[PDB]
Amino acid sequence: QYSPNTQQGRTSIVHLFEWRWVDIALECERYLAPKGFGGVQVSPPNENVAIYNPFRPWWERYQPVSYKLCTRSGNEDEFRNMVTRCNNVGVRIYVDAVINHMCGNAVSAGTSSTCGSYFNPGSRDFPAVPYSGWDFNDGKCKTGSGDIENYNDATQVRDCRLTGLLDLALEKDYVRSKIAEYMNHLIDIGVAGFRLDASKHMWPGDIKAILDKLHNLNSNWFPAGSKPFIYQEVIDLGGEPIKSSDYFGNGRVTEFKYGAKLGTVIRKWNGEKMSYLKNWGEGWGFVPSDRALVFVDNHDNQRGHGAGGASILTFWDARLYKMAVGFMLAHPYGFTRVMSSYRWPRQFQNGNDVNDWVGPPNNNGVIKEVTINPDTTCGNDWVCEHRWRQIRNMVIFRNVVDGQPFTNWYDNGSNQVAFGRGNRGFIVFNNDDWSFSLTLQTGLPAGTYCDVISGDKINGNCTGIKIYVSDDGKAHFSISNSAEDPFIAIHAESKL
Amino acid sequence: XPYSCWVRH
Ligand SMILES: [Ca+2]
Ligand SMILES: [Cl-]
Repeated sequence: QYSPNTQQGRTSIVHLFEWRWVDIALECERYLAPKGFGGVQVSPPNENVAIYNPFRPWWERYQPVSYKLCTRSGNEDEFRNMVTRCNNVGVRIYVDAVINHMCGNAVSAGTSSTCGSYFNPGSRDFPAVPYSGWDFNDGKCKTGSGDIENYNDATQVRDCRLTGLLDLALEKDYVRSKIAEYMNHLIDIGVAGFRLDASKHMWPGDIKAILDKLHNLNSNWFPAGSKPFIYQEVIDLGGEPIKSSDYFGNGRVTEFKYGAKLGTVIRKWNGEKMSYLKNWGEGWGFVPSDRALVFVDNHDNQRGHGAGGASILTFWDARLYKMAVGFMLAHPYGFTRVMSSYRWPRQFQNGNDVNDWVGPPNNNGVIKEVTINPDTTCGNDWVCEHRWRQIRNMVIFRNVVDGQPFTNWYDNGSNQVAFGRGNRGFIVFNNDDWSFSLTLQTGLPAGTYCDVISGDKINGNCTGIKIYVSDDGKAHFSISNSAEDPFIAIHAESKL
Repeated sequence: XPYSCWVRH
């Protein structure tokens, strides 16, 4: 459950947040495969409540109504089509599995659902699965309200309703079997793994009992005996009774300390400095590298209300954001996920964004297609961070240096730092308020290297900055603090 | 809480 099951030499996944299946299928073929991306995390593919006030928020997709593969992203045919086309060019699909709960207990009964299925939350009837009142934790939860009230009590965090969402009785074999039937449907279609949403609110042993029921991966695309990649969403910043290590038996875990700390560092908040990153990783109290799924932001905390609050860097802070993603992709810690977002009309009142609910770009609720602009970014207000040259080229850097040790660290005791990955890559950051002009040991073989942040290697030409590594492995780097992107990265495949 | 504090909406 710890292995991503990506193709040889692909080392990252991209969250195509709220994309339609047909657009993800195209993206696999036209971009993700040639540029070396490992896989795609997709939005939950099962039927969910259609919420009309507010109008179609992104988080309606975390309120299941059934396990039919029928959403605003597309139907089962389009989902199957996407998974087949991506697998056929060596790009995996990871599914956001919403299995802690069904929808909110106060949702009005009827057929306001993305496939028209009937459901009745008050009477706990989800006949499209089917679930009944016997399948929920109403009798198990011990709080007066029936909701989660105290996070110092690890039991109610698991058995009570998360903000009123109907909590499934995951100890029951029938419920485990309905969930496993859903995930096995997806596995046989060809998905490579799962993000387990809201894992903190599930018992580790109930998760294990569901995973015990899963098939091996589809043997047309994966070696025999391959197991689904499992990464569990657990927000563990310390100070709570539930620890993310309690979930290591089931798979990896999201390391939410990673982006919160990196954001504060690169923003230079709370006395932090980039030079402090010399011991980045478990030296900062993170989970072991082989159990971590890391990221700068995710779809949730990029809206500023989440784990890290305002320190999380997002596409809205593009200049610092590119630096943070670059550091993450160059550093060996963890398995890396890159965010790909859409724009919304952000409107902060008291440090919190009243429009943080707004869903994907839409015409009257129908999601807009991803259009590709001439400069290979995206239109229709899809941000497509994963197509930004500075980010895509660092996805490739991480492929090229895969396996090589963190080495040749430099820092100025402030915010100018550099390091190499074996003899395959070197990266240099200037986050101080003065220029960085210095000769550094790069570890790389002698020659001329294209800086892949400012440009690209095309044929035997560079379109941006060129770095000259001498026979001793040393190279001069000049980075103004005014530079558009104040970092430089070179690697074995950017050498002329 | 969860989902960018969805319940406040
Ligand atoms: Ca639960
Ligand atoms: Cl996540």
